[PDB]
Amino acid sequence: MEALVYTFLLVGTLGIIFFSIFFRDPPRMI
Amino acid sequence: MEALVYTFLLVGTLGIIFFSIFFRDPPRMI
Amino acid sequence: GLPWYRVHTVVINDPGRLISVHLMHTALVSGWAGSMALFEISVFDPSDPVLNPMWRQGMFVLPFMTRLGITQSWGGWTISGETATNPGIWSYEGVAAAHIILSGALFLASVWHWTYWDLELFRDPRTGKTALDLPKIFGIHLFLSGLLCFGFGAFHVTGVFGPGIWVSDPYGLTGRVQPVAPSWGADGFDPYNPGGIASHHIAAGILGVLAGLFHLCVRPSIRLYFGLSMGSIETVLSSSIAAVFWAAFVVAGTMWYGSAATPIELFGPTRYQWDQGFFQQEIQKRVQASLAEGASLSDAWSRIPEKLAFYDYIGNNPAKGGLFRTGAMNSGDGIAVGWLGHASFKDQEGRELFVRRMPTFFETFPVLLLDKDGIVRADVPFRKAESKYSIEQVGVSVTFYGGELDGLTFTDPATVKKYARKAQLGEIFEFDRSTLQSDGVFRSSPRGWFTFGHVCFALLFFFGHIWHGARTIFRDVFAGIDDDINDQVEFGKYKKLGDTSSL
Amino acid sequence: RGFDPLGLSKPSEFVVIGVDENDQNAAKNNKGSVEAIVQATPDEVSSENRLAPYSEVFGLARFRECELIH
Amino acid sequence: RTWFDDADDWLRQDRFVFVGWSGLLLFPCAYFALGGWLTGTTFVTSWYTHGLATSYLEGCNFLTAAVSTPANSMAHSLLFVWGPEAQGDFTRWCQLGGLWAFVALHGAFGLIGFMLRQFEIARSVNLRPYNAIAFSAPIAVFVSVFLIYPLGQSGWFFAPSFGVAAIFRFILFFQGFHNWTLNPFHMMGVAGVLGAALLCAIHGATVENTLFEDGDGANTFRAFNPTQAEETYSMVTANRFWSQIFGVAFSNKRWLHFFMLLVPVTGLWMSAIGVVGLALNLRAYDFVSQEIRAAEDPEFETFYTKNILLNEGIRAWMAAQDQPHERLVFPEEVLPRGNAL
Amino acid sequence: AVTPSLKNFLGSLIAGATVLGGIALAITAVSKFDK
Amino acid sequence: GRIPLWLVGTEEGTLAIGAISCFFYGFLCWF
Amino acid sequence: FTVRWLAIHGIAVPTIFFLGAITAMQFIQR
Amino acid sequence: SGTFNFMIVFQAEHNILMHPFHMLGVAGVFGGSLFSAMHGSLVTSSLIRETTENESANE
Amino acid sequence: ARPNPNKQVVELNRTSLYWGLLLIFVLAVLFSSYIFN
Amino acid sequence: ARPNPNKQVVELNRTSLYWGLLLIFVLAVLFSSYIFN
Amino acid sequence: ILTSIRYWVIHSITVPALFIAGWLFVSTGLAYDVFGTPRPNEYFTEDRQEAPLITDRFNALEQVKKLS
Amino acid sequence: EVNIYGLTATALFIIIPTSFLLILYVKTASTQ
Amino acid sequence: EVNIYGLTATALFIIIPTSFLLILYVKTASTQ
Amino acid sequence: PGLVTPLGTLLRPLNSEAGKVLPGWGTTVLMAVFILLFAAFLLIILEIYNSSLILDDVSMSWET
Ligand code: CLA
Ligand code: CLA
Ligand SMILES: CCCCCCCCCCCCCCCCCC(=O)OC[C@H](CO[C@@H]1O[C@H](CO)[C@H](O)[C@H](O)[C@H]1O)OC(=O)CCCCCCCCCCCCCCCCC
Ligand SMILES: CCCCCCCCCCCCCCCC(=O)OC[C@H](COP(=O)(O)OC[C@@H](O)CO)OC(=O)CCCCCCCCCCCCCCC
Ligand SMILES: CCCCCCCCCCCCCCCC(=O)OC[C@H](COP(=O)(O)OC[C@@H](O)CO)OC(=O)CCCCCCCCCCCCCCC
Ligand SMILES: CC1=C(/C=C/C(C)=C/C=C/C(C)=C/C=C/C=C(C)/C=C/C=C(C)/C=C/C2=C(C)CCCC2(C)C)C(C)(C)CCC1
Ligand SMILES: CC1=C(/C=C/C(C)=C/C=C/C(C)=C/C=C/C=C(C)/C=C/C=C(C)/C=C/C2=C(C)CCCC2(C)C)C(C)(C)CCC1
Ligand SMILES: [Cl-]
Repeated sequence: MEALVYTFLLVGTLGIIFFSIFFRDPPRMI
Repeated sequence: MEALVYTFLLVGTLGIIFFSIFFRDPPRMI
Repeated sequence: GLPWYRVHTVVINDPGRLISVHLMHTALVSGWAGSMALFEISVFDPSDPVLNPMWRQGMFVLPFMTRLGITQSWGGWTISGETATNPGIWSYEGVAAAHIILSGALFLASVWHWTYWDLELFRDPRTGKTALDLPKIFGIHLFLSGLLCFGFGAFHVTGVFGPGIWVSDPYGLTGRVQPVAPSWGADGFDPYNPGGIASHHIAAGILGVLAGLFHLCVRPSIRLYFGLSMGSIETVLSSSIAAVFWAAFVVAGTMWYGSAATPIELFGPTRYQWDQGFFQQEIQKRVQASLAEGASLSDAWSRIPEKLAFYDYIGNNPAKGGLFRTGAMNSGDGIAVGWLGHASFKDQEGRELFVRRMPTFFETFPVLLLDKDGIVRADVPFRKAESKYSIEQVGVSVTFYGGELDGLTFTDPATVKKYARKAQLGEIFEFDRSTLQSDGVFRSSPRGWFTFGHVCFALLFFFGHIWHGARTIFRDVFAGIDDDINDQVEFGKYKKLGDTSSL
Repeated sequence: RGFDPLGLSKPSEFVVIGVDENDQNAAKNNKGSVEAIVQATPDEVSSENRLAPYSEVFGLARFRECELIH
Repeated sequence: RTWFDDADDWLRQDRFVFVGWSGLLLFPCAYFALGGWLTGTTFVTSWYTHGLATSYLEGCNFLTAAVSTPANSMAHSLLFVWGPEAQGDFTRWCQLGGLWAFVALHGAFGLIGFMLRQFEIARSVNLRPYNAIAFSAPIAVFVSVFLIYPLGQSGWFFAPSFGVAAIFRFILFFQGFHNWTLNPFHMMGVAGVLGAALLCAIHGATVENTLFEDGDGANTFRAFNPTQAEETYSMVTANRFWSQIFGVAFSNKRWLHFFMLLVPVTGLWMSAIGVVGLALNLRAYDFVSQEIRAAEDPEFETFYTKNILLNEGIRAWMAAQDQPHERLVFPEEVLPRGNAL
Repeated sequence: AVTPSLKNFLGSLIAGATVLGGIALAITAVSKFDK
Repeated sequence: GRIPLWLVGTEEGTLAIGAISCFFYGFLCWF
Repeated sequence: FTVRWLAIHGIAVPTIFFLGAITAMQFIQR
Repeated sequence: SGTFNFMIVFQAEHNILMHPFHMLGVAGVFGGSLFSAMHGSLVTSSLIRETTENESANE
Repeated sequence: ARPNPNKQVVELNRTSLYWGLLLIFVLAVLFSSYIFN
Repeated sequence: ARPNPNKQVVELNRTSLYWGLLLIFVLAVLFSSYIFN
Repeated sequence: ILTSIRYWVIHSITVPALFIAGWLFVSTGLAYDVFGTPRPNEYFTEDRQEAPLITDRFNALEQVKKLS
Repeated sequence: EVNIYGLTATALFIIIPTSFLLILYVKTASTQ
Repeated sequence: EVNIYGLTATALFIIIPTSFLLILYVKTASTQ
Repeated sequence: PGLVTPLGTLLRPLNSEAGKVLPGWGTTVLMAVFILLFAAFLLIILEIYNSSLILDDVSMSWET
């Protein structure tokens, strides 16, 4: 029961890592 | 336990009634 | 400024992003499949498949893997009870993990099209607009569906290269997974013949391949083209929702009425067997056949399997459930521990006073005692004042035959009324109302909940089909009438409603 | 030998109907176009595209090859 | 030009009635449902299936006449005139209750033909098809109570008969066997029906009451041009009225009539879903908590635990003459007596 | 090997075709009469 | 001229009231 | 003929038959 | 849950369904639902176009 | 065209806010007793 | 002045969105074992 | 709706013909045998003092004539 | 006995569409 | 015994500040 | 002037035939014949499954 909560939290942290890496705002110039 | 959930739901319905009556958008003219 | 209920209308005319959201939907469905498979493995108990089957536990997606032949896990246990040595790649956990890998792969496939949606396939090469050739797309998809249908029917069903499907004893004792011989005569339409399911897809995929190549080659008429608005896309959605809810009533009806697709050893019984009196008639015939040989009662009744006597019980009838009685039949009234045996109720003379079985509608049916003919000779009175036919006044004893409490006899009315109220239900089983903390009221089955979901969603897709069938045809007047509706709304002057053939 | 009860090798043209107004930014979208184009006089010239080279099926320049290979 | 052109010239020629491409369905497939209902109520008994003499020929009235359902032994057959239960013998087919299966399964296509005729005139006269999607809800109701409910429940016998005093038996059938009362889907249904009946009276007593001034006499019905570019009721005044009495009040008469469209069909669809759930015997019968508490503590006695103990009194009394194919005769001691009420 | 059920069945597939043919003939008898 | 529609409707109303009165009379003591 | 001719007759033609039947039922001398 | 225990016992003692006033009221509520849905259909089916097909039809 | 020519804006006014919140709480008040059972 | 002369606008960019969501899930991952105990 | 005088031969003569046909269709008792409904002494036979009970399905055409 | 899962289902069915409607309302009333 | 209160606390601590940040992000990215 | 892939070069004749639809009736009458045969097929299997059409090789005994 709580193992699913643990796994959901770890997978959600990894998903936010994924979206932060790839779907960021482009750092744009002048 | 569940009596507090019942009371919270009834009071929240009454609160949405209150905000719907008094904090509506003004029905404006032409 | 769009309303909230039409925010997906920005991808009516963006087909790469349409493919992206098709992929994301497919990934979410596969993710549910893998997660529900893993959760159901983690909840599932393989401890005794004789008295604790899959359908008592509320198990849902595992009797589909077991239906199509996945009969082994990585723990070494199997379904029928013994252990098998080699699990191979394809066990239950392997199927679940494969669906999780599909979910991730289709996620990463879904990202690419909406990142790069503006290629040159989705461009009409003649004149330079963004269209798509719907009859040829339909020919491709129908050809693919025919190929997969034919391959599934030829190889995986009949055991040519696949392992086969669950084909069971009709009396529900000795079912197993088997390669199926496809029958081509008139018995292929009897739905209790798995050879019909085998010979189905062989013809179905071939005819689908033929029709798919037909639509790849030929092109439709302008008459049907404007009559169905085949240049539009949403006519395909309106037709597809129609086909889907036509399929839904079929898969609900076969699930509810029972077929070769839904075995009783994977879904429990059906409700019609109860009021037809199926298992009771079979048990009494197989008892009288042994008693006519010369055998006695205590060794005649003690030859009936518990997996036969367990379906003679109203708690496994899936029509005694409840909408908000959540959970499973174990949490309903316990776990099947013991079978006490058949009970007989004898008066002061020796007549076997029968007990009237409970019908389906009646929640609290009162306890009567029939004779051999149908005349009531005793009862359990609701009112205790002027009772004439009470068991305390008559003196009905009970004798057991077979089961755990074999060779026993009771005369005390406080126990006779208890076993009368329990033998009203069917056969007598001793349960465990302590471990899973049951409440003693009955639940429903995965045969029931599937039927409920697939008739409710069928009835909702009916309305969705009516809405899209209206909104496909009425595209020009989608957001209001024009300013110049003519004087053709008169009664009798214009002798035709708007059409200009002969006024 | 002059064998067409069906006429599957006929030189018949194909009425071309344009795409409808599928731009839902504005009101009053419309439908297809009836007798619009000059109906695209069919040709059986073999192209270079590895998927569907002949660009039409109903023609002698496919059916001769299909009959010979079969 | 060809075929399917003069057949479109006619069937769309205008006359007093309007037959159309689906009027060709609607007028033949219906009107026999009406004739069969009238025939069964007037001439045709129900003595053999139920055990009830329910015809005009047998002394019944307009209230107590009903085309009756077949017996339970006719489990789920379609009950054709010809075939394995009647063999074309028309008298025996009428005796076996085949008229109900005629009228119901024949007017189920009448509803389809009527909604397609309603859908076809809305294409002929170029209007938006919102009149079509509203009539889907009584089609959902008709299917849910006359079609899906008898299929999954062992008989066409367990279906509401086409009558007036038989619909009442069906209502007490649900009240005493299923407890259809406690279904939240039925709460949705009564909310939709009764709120639509509210809002009809509200709109009717508002629009012609905040009416403008065009005529001379007090008869305000004579002061309406049907070809008019003005209004006929002061929207600003009715908005200020219902804003100062009730609080929230409408300001958009597009949304008003769309809300009048949206309420009762939402009620009837959300009742049809519950009738499906009742057809599968997933009834909203007794709970867990108050029952396990009331078995322990005797003096509890809520209206809930009185309704259950009353519905048992319904189900033990009415069944022995409602369904004789069970073949049960209760002794009087078995019945819930109440100690000499 | 035709059962009496199939015997009385095939007359219905006859009869429905006769009804639809009567519909089509009722169309042709007045439609091309008027036009 | 003709027989007027009000005089038609009066006679239709009387021929309806007579049939309904016979319906009540057969309702009271007949079956 | 006429569709109006048919809609006039074909509904009200069995009506007098049924009304005579109901009046004969009511004058059954039981 | 008390409303229905009023209604059922009222049917027991007074037989409300076999009463012609009550059938007139049933006709009242069902006709009211019919007329509300019918008028809200026949008015919404004739709205003069003033907006586009992307935004709300209520503007 | 590499930027999307169909980026469009959702719009939800205060009347619809009150309708949605009232719908969710009325659904909760109705079904909560049957969920808790 | 009856309309407010200090109506001002909140602003929260995508970088801060990712920081806030990562903070909430890392706090959850840390404290969840001690909460469930 | 007011255009009718038409004291017509086909119209005004055939209506009492249908009326007397519907009268005799009941008063001769033919309708009882046409639609099979029983007559006020034909409910209870001497061998069966109860409502009838249709038992089996496929032999109903042989069973109802026994129940008559 | 009260449900293990019932209060979680109640709280989720409260909070999720509420937040869904609040996002759209604040996005709408931001511009106007 | 597992904290049935604790799972509700976990779900609430997930969903509430998540929705709080999503409202502000969608309001921000609506304008630009 | 969009984006070019080798699949963009391959699958283009599949997305080429935009609008080449036949004048006249075409295969419409044959389509109607197949639709009537499919309706008769569904009527066959429906009456078999209801057992309003009893056959010889069809058991319907919940037994095989
Ligand atoms: C195969 C299924 C299917 C598909 C692909 C579509 C597709 C579409 N519908 Mg649609 N619809 C369907 C079924 C389907 N519908 C059904 C069954 C109904 C009847 C209830 C409707 C009723 C309907 C209406 C009334 C309208 C559409 C509209 C639309 C279009 C835009 C959708 C949009 O932005 O709404 C966005 C909607 C939401 C964001 C709300 C989602 C919230 C839901 C209710 C809760 C979540 C559901 C949950 C996940 C469980 C679902 C899983 C599974 C059981 C299905 C789009 C083409 C609109 C249209 O015509 O364009 C103008 C429109 O107005 N649909
Ligand atoms: C458009 C009108 C219409 C429609 C849709 C129906 C529909 C129906 N009727 Mg019905 N009926 C009608 C008019 C109609 N009726 C009329 C006018 C009468 C008065 C005579 C009746 C009298 C009647 C009775 C007495 C009974 C029905 C029954 C039925 C039901 C089952 C019928 C069945 O199994 O046949 C299936 C028929 C088909 C599948 C059609 C055959 C199509 C196949 C594919 C053959 C192809 C066409 C064929 C070749 C003919 C074409 C001619 C050719 C030369 C071109 C069905 C719902 C039965 C019922 O109520 O059930 C309880 C029943 O007992 N009908
Ligand atoms: C008007 C026309 C009328 C036509 C009427 C006849 C129609 C037939 C048309 C031809 C149909 C051919 C298929 C026949 C298969 C029979 C199936 C069957 O009997 O199952 C049964 C058979 C027998 O198989 C065995 O039967 C046993 C029976 O007890 C057991 O069940 C075994 O388990 C089972 O394996 O299954 C097969 O093995 C079929 C395998 C043969 C498949 C051949 C592969 C075809 C490859 C095509 C390659 C195309 C290349 C071109 C494409 C290039 C790509 C760009
Ligand atoms: C006429 C051809 C029709 C093919 C239809 C294929 C439809 C799609 C099927 C995909 C799912 C396969 C089902 C699982 C299949 C599966 O589970 O296999 C299982 C097996 C691998 O698992 P294992 O060897 O471990 O088997 C488990 C046991 O050994 C352990 O107990 O795979 C194989 O050995 C051969 C598989 C061949 C599969 C061929 C498909 C790939 C090539 C397809 C190319 C077709 C192009 C056709 C163009 C005309
Ligand atoms: C003087 C005291 C007497 C009145 C006090 C009570 C006032 C009741 C106020 C109702 C508030 C509902 C607000 C609806 C949300 C709202 O604000 O609607 C606002 C809406 C405004 O219409 P608009 O023209 O502004 O809409 C323009 C378009 O853009 C969108 O519609 O007004 C209505 O449509 C009236 C419908 C009232 C329907 C009321 C039915 C509610 C039933 C009760 C539900 C709660 C159950 C209570 C049990 C605990
Ligand atoms: C990326 C990637 C990965 C990962 C993956 C994953 C992990 C995913 C996820 C998965 C998942 C984990 C998913 C989930 C799913 C689920 C879902 C999607 C659900 C749904 C549900 C629903 C829809 C429901 C609704 C409702 C309610 C709420 C209840 C009752 C019933 C109803 C219907 C009403 C891998 C490893 C491969 C590697 C590579 C990369
Ligand atoms: C059965 C059958 C059939 C059918 C037939 C038909 C077609 C019939 C029709 C029938 C009809 C056609 C009927 C009708 C009825 C109705 C009536 C009989 C009426 C009555 C009425 C009255 C009596 C009056 C009332 C009222 C009004 C409204 C007015 C004022 C006054 C009052 C209120 C009283 C067939 C062979 C196909 C098949 C088989 C089965
Ligand atoms: Cl009470």
